[PDB]
Amino acid sequence: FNKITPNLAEFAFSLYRQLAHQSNSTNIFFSPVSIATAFAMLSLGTKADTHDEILEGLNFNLTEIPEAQIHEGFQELLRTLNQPDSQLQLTTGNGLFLSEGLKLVDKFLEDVKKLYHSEAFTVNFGDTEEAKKQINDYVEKGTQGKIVDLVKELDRDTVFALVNYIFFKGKWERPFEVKDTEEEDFHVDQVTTVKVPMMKRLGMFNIQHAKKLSSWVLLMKYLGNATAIFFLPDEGKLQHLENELTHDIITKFLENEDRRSASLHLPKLSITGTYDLKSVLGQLGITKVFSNGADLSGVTEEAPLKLSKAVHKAVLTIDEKGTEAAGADDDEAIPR
Amino acid sequence: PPEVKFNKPFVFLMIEQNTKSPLFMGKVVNPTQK
Repeated sequence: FNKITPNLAEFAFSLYRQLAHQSNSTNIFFSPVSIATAFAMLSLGTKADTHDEILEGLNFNLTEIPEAQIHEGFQELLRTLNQPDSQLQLTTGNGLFLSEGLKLVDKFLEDVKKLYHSEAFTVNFGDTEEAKKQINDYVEKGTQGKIVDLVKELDRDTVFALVNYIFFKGKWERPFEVKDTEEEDFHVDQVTTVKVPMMKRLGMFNIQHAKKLSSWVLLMKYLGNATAIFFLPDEGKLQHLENELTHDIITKFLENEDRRSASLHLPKLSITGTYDLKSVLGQLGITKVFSNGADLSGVTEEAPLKLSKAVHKAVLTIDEKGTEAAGADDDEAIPR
Repeated sequence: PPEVKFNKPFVFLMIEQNTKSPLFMGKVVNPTQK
């Protein structure tokens, strides 16, 4: 367990709750790790309370872990993520798109290269189409066609665009047989039932009851170093579940290896999440980096910059064979 | 053998085995919705 894992998990729940409160009755999907990676990278070039709001916003605590080790945590994290088991497919990458003539701070450039395996690119944001073409392509290649046109409109004054992505392609340890997939009712709300292709398999599963969540937890094992956890809340206990999630509670689960006999019904699915995180990140405490008081002098000492837009998009596909997922971050900086 | 059925809104997590980091998280409220 990576030293910085607990925090990443607490960021996930913190962020998830903001998102579920922003839109109450819609599908959600994002990549906590991806978002955390882009912003931890960003902080490197920030200072003062601009820098601290980001680290604290990511659920980090400087009294619990020294800053040097935090980045060092990400460094190993990205390294590990990019070293999956033969049977699993998983990649994550970081590209830093810097405008032409921008006088970067030597340290920042070297820090992002070493600690975040960031690739520096030079692009002219004045040639909007060209600028877009380059970013979306880098994203598309990283997400193997899963995430296209992450950027539809790019502002001409953009000074730099921090772009991050995660690609995932895992296979079920024990997959479903297509022939068992039949259409079933999905209960959306009191008066809304809908037919959806529902996969099913009879077998031994890791199924535990979490009273503290008033939910049942299902553990699906991927071939390799991946696992998916599904939470099925008791009647009327959805909000309670979202509210009660914590890292400790989860960690305790995976600690239980007891399997049981069951007939699992899991919905084949295809959901896409597209967000502007500027608002939800504000609720987390991250505001100054988006404001006229933002301090990005760590990235450049000539002009004062600021982040104007925090774009995140993630795509999830789940079927009989396993799961494919992609996540990508687009954080754009402009003169403050 | 009991039927465990994800036919109502539910939450989930995709975890990396080694680091234990949350690669993905989502909520399904309605499959036919993306």
